Amino acid sequence: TYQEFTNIDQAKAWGNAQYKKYGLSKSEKEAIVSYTKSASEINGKLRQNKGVINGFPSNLIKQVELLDKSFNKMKTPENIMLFRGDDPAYLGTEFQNTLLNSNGTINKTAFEKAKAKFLNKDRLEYGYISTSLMNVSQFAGRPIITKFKVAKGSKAGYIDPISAFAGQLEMLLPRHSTYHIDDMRLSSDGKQIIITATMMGTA
Ligand SMILES: NC(=O)c1ccc[n+]([C@@H]2O[C@H](COP(=O)([O-])OP(=O)(O)OC[C@H]3O[C@@H](n4cnc5c(N)ncnc54)[C@H](O)[C@@H]3O)[C@@H](O)[C@H]2O)c1
Repeated sequence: TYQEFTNIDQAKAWGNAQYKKYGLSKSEKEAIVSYTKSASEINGKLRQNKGVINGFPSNLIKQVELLDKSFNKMKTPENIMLFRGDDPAYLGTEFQNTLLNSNGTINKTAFEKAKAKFLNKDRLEYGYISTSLMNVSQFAGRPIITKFKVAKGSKAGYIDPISAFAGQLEMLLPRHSTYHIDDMRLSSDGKQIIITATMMGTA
């Protein structure tokens, strides 16, 4: 049983309460604000180097370490369900130009390929994992929607309060996290792939 927020106002209230207790340092807050502004770049370099930051510029090394350290203070007090929208490349290079048909309709053969490749398997993510307390409108229209089941006590931080962007109810998860894809199905209208996954641990 994992808590699933169905109302933005309640999600925010719960999130705000958690944020108030983190006691993040000035440096950590600064690194988090920056991460919401450059997430794709940061996560990209992390995946590109498989988590090895030695070669990153000094400031980035500093920011990654600050982000990682921040999680010493951020844990979810309960089992919670988190959401995320992903573009085709999330499934791999081979899906970039094949997952979708000409009208936003998921190509069934591609779906089967993706299923064979990920269904009931473990997946390791090198970058940080940006998620939301709800399937927020901004990312809810992506072709791949994932529902993460995160266990009580796991590293997870509601950073929405200091994020540079609004309406994302962001719950950030640590880099080098591994999760297990439990379910993969086409949505009612055949426009999305809904993924249900169980979050594990980090490095
Ligand atoms: N995606 C969400 O639902 C979500 C939720 C809350 C906050 N945000 C935020 O929005 C921006 C984050 O964007 P992102 O989340 O889209 O960045 P990302 O680092 O997670 O993903 C960047 C792009 O690469 C793709 N991708 C993800 N993992 C991949 C992998 N393992 N291999 C290849 N491609 C991969 C994604 O689908 C996406 O199109 C930041 O401002 C952040 O705060 C996003």
